[PDB]
This record gives sequence, structure tokens and C-alpha cells, in this order.
Amino acid sequence: SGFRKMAFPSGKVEGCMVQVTCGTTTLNGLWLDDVVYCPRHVICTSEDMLNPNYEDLLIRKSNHNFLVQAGNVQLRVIGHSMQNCVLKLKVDTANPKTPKYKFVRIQPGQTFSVLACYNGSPSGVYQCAMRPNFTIKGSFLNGSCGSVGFNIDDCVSFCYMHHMELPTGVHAGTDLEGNFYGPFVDRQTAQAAGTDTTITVNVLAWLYAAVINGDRWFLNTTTLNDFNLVAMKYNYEPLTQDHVDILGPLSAQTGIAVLDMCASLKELLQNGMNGRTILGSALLEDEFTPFDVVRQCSGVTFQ
Amino acid sequence: SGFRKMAFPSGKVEGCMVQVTCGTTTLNGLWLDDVVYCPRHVICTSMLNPNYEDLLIRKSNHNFLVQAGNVQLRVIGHSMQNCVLKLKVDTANPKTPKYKFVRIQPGQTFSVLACYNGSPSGVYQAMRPNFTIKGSFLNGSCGSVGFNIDDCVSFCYMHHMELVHAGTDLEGNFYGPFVDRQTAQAAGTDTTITVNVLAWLYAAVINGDRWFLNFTTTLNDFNLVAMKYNYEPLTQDHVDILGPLSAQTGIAVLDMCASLKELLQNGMNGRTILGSALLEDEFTPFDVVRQCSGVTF
Ligand SMILES: *C(=O)c1ncc(Br)cc1OCc1ccc(C)c([N+](=O)[O-])c1
Ligand SMILES: *C(=O)c1ncc(Br)cc1OCc1ccc(C)c([N+](=O)[O-])c1
Repeated sequence: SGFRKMAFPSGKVEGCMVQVTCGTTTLNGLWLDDVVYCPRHVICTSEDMLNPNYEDLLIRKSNHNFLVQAGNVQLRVIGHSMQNCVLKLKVDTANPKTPKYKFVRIQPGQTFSVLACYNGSPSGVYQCAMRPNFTIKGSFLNGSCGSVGFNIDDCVSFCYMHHMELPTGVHAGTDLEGNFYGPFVDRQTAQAAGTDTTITVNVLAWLYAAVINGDRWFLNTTTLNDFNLVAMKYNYEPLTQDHVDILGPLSAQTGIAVLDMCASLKELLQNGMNGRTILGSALLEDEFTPFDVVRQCSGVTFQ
Repeated sequence: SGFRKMAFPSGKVEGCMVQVTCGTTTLNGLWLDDVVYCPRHVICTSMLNPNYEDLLIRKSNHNFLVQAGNVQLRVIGHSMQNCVLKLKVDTANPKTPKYKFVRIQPGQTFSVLACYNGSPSGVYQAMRPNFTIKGSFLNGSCGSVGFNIDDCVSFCYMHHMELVHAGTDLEGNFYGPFVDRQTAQAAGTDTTITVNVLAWLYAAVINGDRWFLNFTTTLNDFNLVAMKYNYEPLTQDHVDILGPLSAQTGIAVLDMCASLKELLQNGMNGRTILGSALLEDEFTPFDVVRQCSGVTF
């Protein structure tokens, strides 16, 4: 019993963290096979971050300006290229600890674990959602750049690399091909993350988790259009039939129809929680996918 | 920027998890050097009232199947220490980290690697004042362990029972009044970890949330209110442990107690602090500094 924000076991990713140094700039890199991946702004000086011309900046750089550390052993860089916003440093040594892995670009509302890292060494692990506005709400300090986000299915699916801490304390970065999530660019100018919304299908998954664990008081019908008319008023993501189908297997195991749970949530939005808690939270939680809930509640393991 | 309930990196512990079977029962064990550690109720059948030394007498070494991955370990000795079984095996675990066994104190925090059938499921981050923990354990998780890291793993917890959750240190000594038998058992009234909530408010101020800043008070004055609200009383040791946070934020500990007293007596008014609509007590002062200063391992 119980329900917690659970992160994936992080061992397979710990063995892939390295420390990447270019000039005086030092951040984290990801060492898979004979390639190291890090944010391309590792080549930026103090003044260069304000308006970098990365192509011109990287032309001023040869292989020997890139110093890669893995624990103690230096790696020889024998090739460098830029792919979108990530630098790729080919090294002469395949990582012996390379897990089976894939590169993945997730969708708003999906979750993953971040291994927060400084100087190439793991500091901590926690779970995150890709917000609808393509930011993430995490714990990133200067130096955390290059930490990665991942899911595990024995195969590690890397989905996020950390690139930047914005004003308002929001966080942004790229997939592992270097394509930013959201409108952001790797330039130190003020950058607007637009209006966020609440991940509706996730809140519903979490109410199911609440029922599975004996937390039932909010159980109490409505329609998809009626619910969408309420949800839009409270800045909730609209609920599509696809989302109802993703909640199917929770509906089965819990014996509560998707539409009935929407009725319960509609009531919760219009009246708040009156000081009650759900799963020990005083707010409605939207960073659990339906997959997350079934995973935790059916004890899925990895190796 | 930002603040998250953050677990330790779990790699060194992952390498130590094995599956332990005795009869029909299978749960998790911890494999360090040539010794496997697991809850002694692995030997219990369908436990309403077990006599452990009598039940363990009917067991020989070959009655315990220990599997690390696809590899079967050979069991060459077995002994009971308090409520954990210690299975001696013929092979030292190659992946043994530098480690210690420690008994944490109520209010201290740690990470749990939830495990089933010897394989890692997930990691999350307090030992309640009433010696329970509020976790996520399904049937089969028993044997999963709690730990802090310093390159040294401080093993502090082993999971034994879903009542809420309860278990032992790594010498098999239960935290709290519990015993490993399937009778209904009462934990004490649970109370809020006052020094931790304060640490958390310091972290709030560090990240820009200051709306609750307000007045001052006295340790006895505050303690009188903490008592009313089921808070653990604040001692000078607590105040001293919050010292370094007081320096960074420039808010005196006793000034922070006054705001907390206001929050206790006024509620939160529908506002939030670090994204939570409740007061949060599962961050130690150590945790706040580790996260806010990026300590690594
Ligand atoms: C990011 O965490 C980071 N780590 C280490 C270094 Br040396 C530099 C880092 O980023 C600095 C930074 C600051 C602001 C902005 C907007 C960016 N960026 O252009 O993305 C980078
Ligand atoms: C605990 O999680 C567990 N895992 C696997 C098995 Br085969 C058995 C397990 O514990 C069952 C159990 C149930 C209730 C009680 C009170 C105890 N206990 O005596 O501690 C154990």
C-alpha cells in the first residue's frame, strides 16, 4: 500500500555520467558507446552566452579543447560535432558500462526521472513531468546542466538533457538529439514560458491511485463536454477519448467508469478540498501518468 | 532553483539486492561481503503467532535458495540476529560498496529502494516520531532497504511489515514497538517533525517564497503552541542544527518560529509554499543544505 512520487532506479545512468570541460566552462556529459553528449553552451564564455553564434564559436574549437573526465580517467576526444543544441564528442573508448538504451522525445504530460548531477557525479534522483508548456519543475543548480532525464522499460530511454534555469525558477532543456522542448533557445535572454495548464488525464490517474489505496471520500455523473467545459474554466487540459482509453485498465481494476471519475473531479474543482487530503496531498496532483500508477500499484520491476 | 523530495543515487544499493526463497515464501535480501540479510519471516508459512527459533530449527542451509540475477548462491551457514536472518554464502559480493549499518533517529530521513523478487522497482525519500514510515510497499517488498550515502552506504532500514509501514535496522532490531507477527498492532500518535518544517521554511525563503515571513517568540512560547498542534518540541540542539540556515537567509531561528506559529494558528489561507498546500516535515536541515548547495557522491 501507499503511493509516492517514485523515481526509476538510477544505477544504469550513474555509470554514464562524465565531466565535460571546454575552456573554463565545466558541466555534465552522458557517455554512451564512444560518444559523449552535453549541452553545446559548454563552449560559451562569460560574454558569449548573451548572444552566441555557436557555429562560429565551435569553429574556434579543436578536439584538444574538450577535456572529458570519467571518475579519474581522462578520455581522448578524437572528433566533435554539433547536432541542434547538443555537442557530440567522439572519444576513443566505448563506455564499458553502456546500458541498452534508446533516445526518445516525450510528449507533454509524460513523466521521467532526472538524475541531478554536478561535476559529472550523481547528487540525487527525483521524478518529473514535462509540463504542457514544455518546462519542468525540478531542482537544478548552476552546474546541473547536462544532467539527463530517463525512463527504464532493462532498456534506458533517455528523453531529456538539462540546459538552462530560467527566471521564475522554471527549467528547460532538450531531447538527446538537441532539439529543445518548447520555444526556448540556449541564449541568456529573458524567455517566456507561456501559460501552463494542469494535466487532466494525470489527475484522473492519481484519483484512481487514491481509490486503489483506500482514499475514497471524493467518490460521489457528468459528460465529456460538460467536464471539458468545467476543465477549461480551471485551466485543465481538455480530456480526449484517447485519454479515456488510457484510463481503461485503471477503470477495470478499480471498477469505476472513466466518466464517473470525471464527475468526481468536476465536483472537486468547483468546491476545493475543504481541508481534506487525498493521498496526503492538499492539492490535486498531475505528475502521475496512468502508466505510473499501474507500475507502482502492481510492483513492476527492472533489471 | 526549485525544491524536490530527492532520493540518493541508488546504484551502489542496486548491486546488493538478491532474491531469497524458503519454502513458498520469496522476498528480498541484502548481499554484502559473503552474508545475505533478509527478514526472518521468510521462514514463516501461512505467522499468526510464530515461534521463530523452533521454526528455524526445521531449516537447513539447502532450504534457502539465494539468487543474485541468474546466479544461484550456495548457502553454507544461517543464523538469526534479532528479527533478520543472516545467510552465509560461499561467494563475497563483488559489488560490495564501502558500507555501515546504523540506527537512525526519529525525524532523520533516508531513501528506500523498493524491490520485488530481488529486482529494483523504484527509489524515493522520514522515520516518523512514532517509528513508522509512510512509504509505498506492496506484498513482496519485504527485504527492501533504506539507506543514506556519504562513497559509503549507511544502511539504516529493512522493510518487514505493512500494518502504514514498519521494519528494522540491519541488526534486526525493530524501530518502534512492533514485532513480526500478524496481529493488529498500534503505532503511537504520530507527530510533526518541527525542526524539519523549519528547515523547509528556510528552503522556501532560499527559493523566493517569503510571503509567510512575519513578530518573534520564545522557545517556551513556541513550544506551547507546538504542543497544541501535535508538533515535536523544539530544543536548543534543534536550534543549533538550524544555525547554518539562519546565516544564509539572515532570519533568526526564533523569528522563523514566530512565522511557523502564525501559520499554525492561522492556517495557510489557500496559498502554497514550495508548491505544497501543507507544512512539510520530511526534509532535515542536512537535506536542505545538500539540495540547495549541490553536494554529490
Ligand atoms: C546550467 O546549469 C549550467 N551549468 C554549468 C554552466 Br558552466 C553553465 C550553465 O548554464 C549557464 C546558463 C545560464 C543561463 C542560460 C540562459 C543558459 N543557457 O543559455 O542556456 C546557460
Ligand atoms: C512483506 O512485504 C512480505 N513480503 C513477502 C512475503 Br512472502 C511476505 C511478506 O510479509 C507478509 C507479512 C504480512 C503481515 C505481517 C504482519 C508480516 N509480518 O509478520 O511482519 C508479514
